[PDB]
Amino acid sequence: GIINTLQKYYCRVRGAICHPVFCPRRYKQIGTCGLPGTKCCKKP
Repeated sequence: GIINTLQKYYCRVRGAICHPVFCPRRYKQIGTCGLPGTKCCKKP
């Protein structure tokens, strides 16, 4: 099968591991990716 142990540098593997373009605030950090300013966030 396909695992999914999102950590940060690659937290999540889909359309976008981290917010596209950038990352807002208050979201809910779930793992920051190399991208400077792009982390695993999900709008409220």
